[PDB]
Amino acid sequence: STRPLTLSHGSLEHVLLVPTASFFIASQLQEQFNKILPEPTEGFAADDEPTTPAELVGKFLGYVSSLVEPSKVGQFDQVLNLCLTEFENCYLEGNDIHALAAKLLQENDTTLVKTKELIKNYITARIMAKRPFDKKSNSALFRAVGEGNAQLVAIFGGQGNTDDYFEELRDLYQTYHVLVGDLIKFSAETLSELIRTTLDAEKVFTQGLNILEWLENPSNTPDKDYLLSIPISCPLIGVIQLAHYVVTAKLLGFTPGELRSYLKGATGHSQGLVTAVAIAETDSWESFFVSVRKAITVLFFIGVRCYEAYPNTSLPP
Amino acid sequence: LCSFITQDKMFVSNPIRKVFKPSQGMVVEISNGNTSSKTVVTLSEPVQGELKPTVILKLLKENIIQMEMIENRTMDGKPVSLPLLYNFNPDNGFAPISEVMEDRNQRIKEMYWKLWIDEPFNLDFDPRDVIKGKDFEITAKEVYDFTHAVGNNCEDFVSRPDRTMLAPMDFAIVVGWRAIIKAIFPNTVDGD
Amino acid sequence: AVLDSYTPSTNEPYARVSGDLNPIHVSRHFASYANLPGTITHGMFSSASVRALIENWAADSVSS
Amino acid sequence: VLTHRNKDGTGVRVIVAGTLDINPDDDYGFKQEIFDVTSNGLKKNPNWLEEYHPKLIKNKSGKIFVETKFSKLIGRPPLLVPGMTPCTVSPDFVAATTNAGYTIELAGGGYFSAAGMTAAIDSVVSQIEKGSTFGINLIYVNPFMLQWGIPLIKELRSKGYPIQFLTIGAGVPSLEVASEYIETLGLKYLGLK
Repeated sequence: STRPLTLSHGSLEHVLLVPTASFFIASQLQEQFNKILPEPTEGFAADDEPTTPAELVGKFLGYVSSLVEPSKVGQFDQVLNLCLTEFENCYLEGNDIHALAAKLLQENDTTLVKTKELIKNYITARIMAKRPFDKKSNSALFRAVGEGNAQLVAIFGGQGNTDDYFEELRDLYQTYHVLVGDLIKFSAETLSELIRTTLDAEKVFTQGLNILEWLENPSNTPDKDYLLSIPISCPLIGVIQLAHYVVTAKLLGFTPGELRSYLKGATGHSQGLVTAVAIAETDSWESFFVSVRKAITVLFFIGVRCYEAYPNTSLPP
Repeated sequence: LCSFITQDKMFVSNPIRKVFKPSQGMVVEISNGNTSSKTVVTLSEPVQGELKPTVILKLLKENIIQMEMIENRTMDGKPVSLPLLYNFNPDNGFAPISEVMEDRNQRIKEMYWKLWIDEPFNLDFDPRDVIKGKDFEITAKEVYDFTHAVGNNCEDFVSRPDRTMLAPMDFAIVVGWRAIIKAIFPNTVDGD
Repeated sequence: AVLDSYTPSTNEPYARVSGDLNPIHVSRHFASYANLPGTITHGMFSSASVRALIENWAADSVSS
Repeated sequence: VLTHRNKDGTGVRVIVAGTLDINPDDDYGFKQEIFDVTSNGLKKNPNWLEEYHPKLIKNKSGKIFVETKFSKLIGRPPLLVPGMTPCTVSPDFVAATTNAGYTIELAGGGYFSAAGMTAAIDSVVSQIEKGSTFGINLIYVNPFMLQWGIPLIKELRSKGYPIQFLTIGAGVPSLEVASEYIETLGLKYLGLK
């Protein structure tokens, strides 16, 4: 039933065995994809260019994914699910995309930016191919903690670890959109409410708190100076932490609480204490969201009220 | 449609035409359009978020067009209005509409008075007489509002523990505005 | 020093604190009737806005 | 096309059936019209007579007007005392004639500086009724008058003067010179001779 098809860039091939009622639509995609590929150059060493066969498959893998919906049935659902299995079976030795990215960094042609690409592609692809991340994974850590030769403690960070904190929220939203989109949107909305709900909160958010907007159009994102002042930076940092918890939980095949169970305990530094408390109150996904609400609605008030208490004033130049 | 208005033999560009010039957000509602003498076109624009009447165009007794020019942001929330009056006259096909000039400055002054001055409308001052203002206590919050309005983040104006709040020299204008502006109002200083 | 300044998005904020409810600055139909380029920023705002710059950079933020 | 130029003004519209080309004038039509579906395929020619057929019309005060393209714009009888030097120089006569409800052109020929004509234009205005208007006749072959005049006219309109048309005698300005008058001066219409 199998009928060869090559995914091509520069001196990099990946031969792709294709089913019968398929090689039609498959070739169509192959062609369209070939068009978008930037011209090869000096070991494909540009920024758009795939470094390796693996990266290329991820590329095409992501291109096909761009043309599908989970809600309605598509005509590429056939091809996508097939390139998935061949990428998985061929390039992932069963481990996580993350393990591959590391290999591709260490051994092959190092690009953090390209690594992130590859990861965006695989997770994104898989989730839009109606093919979720529910089956406990063989995390050697979590396996060994589970047995008894290891124990976990969740530590949560505070304010002031980074100049560009909001950046971490971007990379999260942008990369793992298929996993975190919910609570980003959920938070963006629930924070919006806190501001109506609250008396003079509006005055503190001089340039508004449209988190969803700033994410979509970087162009519209306010200064680091605005983003860093607590009333908006406290809640946002927490969302970042919650968001990270979730990619770890979801990607392990665990519920929020299932993840929490592997923990000997948790603790935060400064404002990170809040999420640790709220994280341990966590059980099932349906219930996960009130836990989020609690956390960020605390942070919001810490931020808004502590700013009001002692607000930054001009430094004598 | 008449491109020009009249003011004492002088020809101005048509103000009605001007004020109704299109633009996203404005909405015109003509009511009773088919009978001439009763027609009332009404312009409503977005004012502080919600829509509201800004202009009201109709006829009055004895062939007098009236353009009710409405300001919604006032001292007490109760909208104020400037009555602009125009003589319509079908015997001059070329310049039918001319403006009623007698007392035009006075009407404009009266509306500005209601917006600036918390006193009775009396335009009978001697320009040479001293104008007394009002006493004025500087609230801690009038300062917060002003500094934040102009964007002055000086620590001398921000409430800090164990320091009295200072007011910006700029704040002088907030205090004297009513005493000062009154000075351009008397009848002997007739201005538009 | 050479400093970068900006006029406000709307004029209502300055009008409220100052008591200058002049429609020229707030209502487009009045601005347009007077034949202005738009809803002109309060000349007084620029006065206090620029002054703030002088205050900060020339007086080292010593209001006094 | 031969028959077309025979008929021109009579509402007949010739179409050349055998050539798909383009007429810069729309004088007549080519192969396309015979087949077009749009209202673009139904193009008729003007019939002077009817097109520009004098009419009568009534004021509300019930005055009667000879309605033509001209009077339809100006709102008075389609008759005018053209600028004339000795005759139309006098602010008195341009007032009187304009007060009698007729369009008259104030003669530039008799004025020699912005200041001297400003004198008359202001006299004319003093005698003319409220909301009334007149015009100014300037000579092309006199580049001096044309130099203090065009400005005086523009400076005057800007102040809102009731002088709402310019006529130019002795020659027709060039496209850039004319365009200047049209857009620069605040005039209701321009008169060419």
